[PDB]
Amino acid sequence: SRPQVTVHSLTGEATANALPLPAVFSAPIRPDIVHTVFTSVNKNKRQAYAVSEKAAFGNMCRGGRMFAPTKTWRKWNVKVNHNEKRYATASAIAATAVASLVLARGHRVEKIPEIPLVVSTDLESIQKTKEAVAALKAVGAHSDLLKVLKSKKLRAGKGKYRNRRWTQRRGPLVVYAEDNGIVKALRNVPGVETANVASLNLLQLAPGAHLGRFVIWTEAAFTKLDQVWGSETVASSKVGYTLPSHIISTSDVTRIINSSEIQSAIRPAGQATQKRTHVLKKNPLKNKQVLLRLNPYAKVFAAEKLGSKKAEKT
Amino acid sequence: SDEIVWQVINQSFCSHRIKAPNGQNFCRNEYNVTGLCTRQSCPLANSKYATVKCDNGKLYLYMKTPERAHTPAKLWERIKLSKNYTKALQQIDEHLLHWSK
Amino acid sequence: HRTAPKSDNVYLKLLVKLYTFLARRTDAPFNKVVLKALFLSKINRPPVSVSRIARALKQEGAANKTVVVVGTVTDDARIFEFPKTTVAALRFTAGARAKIVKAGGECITLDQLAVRAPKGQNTLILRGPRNS
RNA sequence: CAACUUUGGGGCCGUUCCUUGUCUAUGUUCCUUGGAACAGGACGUCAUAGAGGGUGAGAAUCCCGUGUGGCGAGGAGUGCGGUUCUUUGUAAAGUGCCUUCGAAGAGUCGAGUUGUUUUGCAGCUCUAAGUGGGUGGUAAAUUCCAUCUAAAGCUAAAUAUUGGCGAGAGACCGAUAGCGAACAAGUACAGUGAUGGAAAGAUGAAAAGAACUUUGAAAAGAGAGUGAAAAAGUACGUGAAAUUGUUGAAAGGGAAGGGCAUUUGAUCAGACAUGGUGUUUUGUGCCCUCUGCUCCUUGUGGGUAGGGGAAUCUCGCAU
RNA sequence: GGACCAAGGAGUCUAACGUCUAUGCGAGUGUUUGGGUGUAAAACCCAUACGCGUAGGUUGGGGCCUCGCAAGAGGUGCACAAUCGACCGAUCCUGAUGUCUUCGGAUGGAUUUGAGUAAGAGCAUAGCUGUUGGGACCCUGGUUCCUGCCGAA
RNA sequence: CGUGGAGGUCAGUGACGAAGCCUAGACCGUAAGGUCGGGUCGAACGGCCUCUAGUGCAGAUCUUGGUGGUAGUAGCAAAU
Ligand SMILES: [Zn+2]
Repeated sequence: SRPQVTVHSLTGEATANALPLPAVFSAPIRPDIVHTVFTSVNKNKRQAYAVSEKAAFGNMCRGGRMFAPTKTWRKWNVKVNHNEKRYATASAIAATAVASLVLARGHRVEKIPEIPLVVSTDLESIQKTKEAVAALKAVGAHSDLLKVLKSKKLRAGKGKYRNRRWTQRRGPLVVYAEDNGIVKALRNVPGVETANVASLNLLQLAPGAHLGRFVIWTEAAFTKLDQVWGSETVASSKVGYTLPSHIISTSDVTRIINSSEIQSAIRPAGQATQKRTHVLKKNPLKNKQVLLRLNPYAKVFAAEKLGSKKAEKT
Repeated sequence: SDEIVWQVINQSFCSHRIKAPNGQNFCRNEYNVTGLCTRQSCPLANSKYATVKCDNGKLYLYMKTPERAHTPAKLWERIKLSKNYTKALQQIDEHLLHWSK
Repeated sequence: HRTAPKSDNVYLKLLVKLYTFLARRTDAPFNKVVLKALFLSKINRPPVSVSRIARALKQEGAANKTVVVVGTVTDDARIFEFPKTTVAALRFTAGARAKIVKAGGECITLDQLAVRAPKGQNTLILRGPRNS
């Protein structure tokens, strides 16, 4: 919630200029909506499959037709409300700032200059792979890249021999305002994926519907994010779109609970675990101590021995 | 944001969290003092934090402030603990003065 | 019925935790009403038009009361004159939000409502008129 | 009549298109394991190349490629771009104004009937008009207005495509699945025919496929050997159950099974456990002292050097 | 109904209405026929249309306020319900001012009327489910994991 | 609880042995089941948060394959 972020050089140091937050990072983070949108968006790049039309006669039979011949007209793509999809992207963008989320997904960002990490626009003008990799070394995302590079494993499924042989983790995401050969330079290094600010792919944003991929920004892209999503000051550049509101202003509930004035208005609390009373029943008519927590007359009753009392001879 | 970050970590994927056969959860967070992944336990869900942790020989107290939520390279503060057991516990109580139990 | 929100909005569950701390630790029936209202479905949370809010502010002795809507405050252009008052709710349509702000009033969230009235001092709760 | 305005045809060389050909990065660096490093560790280089495949196991860097560009070759061709050669002969065309004219789909339209279709179509019979005809609204009604030119013809593109010729993919199936057919599958086979129609994938990295001796008609053996492995021998990856043989144990004598609980017999598991507390001896160091250097998150900080001392203290360590 | 054993083997998909729930927006809502874009069946942006919807009183009464130590009292009253209303449309009579000799409805009645007015709630997506139809669980017979809770005729 | 496949993650496991098989071996689960030892074996495979389904068998005189008894019996072109 700080106002501004120091841009960093390609050599990697606090450049004296700083940029205000684009207020997109103040968006509500709704992982339920990100999840529901992510399922339907992940269902988009799908090719259909089917069994043969006519190609005994039993589902139980060897070589017969199967039960439920899989037909093509089963639904493949899923229609999504456009504001809802934009809302999921906005929650993803706001989640990328936090970086407890980025560590919570699994990234090696423990030695990076700050969050959200912003580099100069000169990064865009790099057109060779080794220079851009050395630039990310100078940033400090080297450990994330080494994680991705070590993480190349072979797929456990049958889909290994369905052209999906290798698998590995995902790494940094570089956001540029404009290509100047950067997307060719980072194409060869694994785990890195670039994105114009106009697109900002949700699948690239929250992979596996887990919020907060490690995202690197260029300087012009970070300014351009205000153009892309708007603010209370800049309009939206999207037709009739608004960065959506919160239903609760303060993100911390325990701050509100422990503030001062709720703490004034509230009755005193219990022990925070219940003091067990009467864990076991001790019978009277024996155990004379629990007989004496009852009926204090019983002591002088036994003292006078009235149970054996001799009556008058009258 | 800490309770939002916590409910993301809890109800969705905490990458460090390991599920026991018992049902209990375990963060592989290197700064986590207890082994568990609970509300007090995740260093990711809490901005005031502390941890006894050893680098090659010497044991260091690691302090985490909300003041440095950004800049995670400069996040952890390091204190060299004494080899005197009593003195180092006293040092803990000093640096965690006015701090939670 | 529901003892919990069947929704999975995280912020909603945060407000449920806050108002369950209130409804345990307060003695006013207000926070109990707020907790029971937080569990309601979308059908059981009908929207409240701002026309109905102003018609409610036509009640006697209510002008210095605040109004609370567990639900959505929606706009209606059928009204012109809207008083300067304080409305707390879950959701605000931008038309109704501009009606409240443009009338000099105040658009409040329920966390700020709990901060202002922990015991529900001097309040009003309105429910949308359900038909189907 | 007044002006204007215009010229066509070749060539050639490029270009464009097709079909090709060729060139264009970086480790085979040390160690361990392994039959084999393409595995693991350490140190690297390339990248507009970390797609994919092969190479005795997960190969960016071994090879082919991949990526980026480059150089060709042979055609197609008017698409245009330059050059070059010619093209006129009262040649062809266009625009405005004036004058004089100003010709079009008949066995068709239509009508009846029959069948057919849900109004067309077909048959049979009849069969027109030329300010004509077709079609539709309209009415204050001896109506007005609208809108096209039938009975001659051609026409790219947007479209369909379970076939052909090719590509590229898959949240598809993984050998009873997927095509009937991963294999010498429309095969073997069956039917007189029309037709119907199977089963059947895996030695190994390399056949290195078992030299030689011997039994044995011959089939099969036994010695021997290859191989990392025949607990891989062309019956061959792995090798479940049903079922079979031998041996051992036990039980049974025309005995059926389980459940509980216990003995007996057989049998298995059963510390790499070996420490803590206090005291004491001596020695050592981030212990003490003096002299530094260095990183910022600049503090209740972090790293680090030199010499001296435990003679005294003190911490940790060792003893 | 059964010689045994292995593998295979039976409520799938789609369309149309319907409830519920979740989500976004909200009197609006719906990007993806299509165009632009692209790292290319993904994502991103969207012009014009179109679709569906929109276009008074009394009694209580959640609460809330005040007073009351409390108990309670008073006030304002959400949703919703009942009453008495009102009005619109209908209903059957009245049939005026006018009236082209058959036009006219003025006024006053009367009951019910109606998802009527008297200050909206919908649209879209997803999920689970109800009915119907496509071969539609498979071929009378069969119909594939556990536990907990509720549990008839 | 289990099964095939998919997204993310565990810089998860693996030729010093994955998966599979056997296990008069141990353990945890009320159970569905899961974990380990040992043996065999040779190249891939798992846990977690989600998605998706051709997702769970004892029967259907189910389909296909394999193997019994009948039985050394019937019987000798029952196929040669
Ligand atoms: Zn955790």
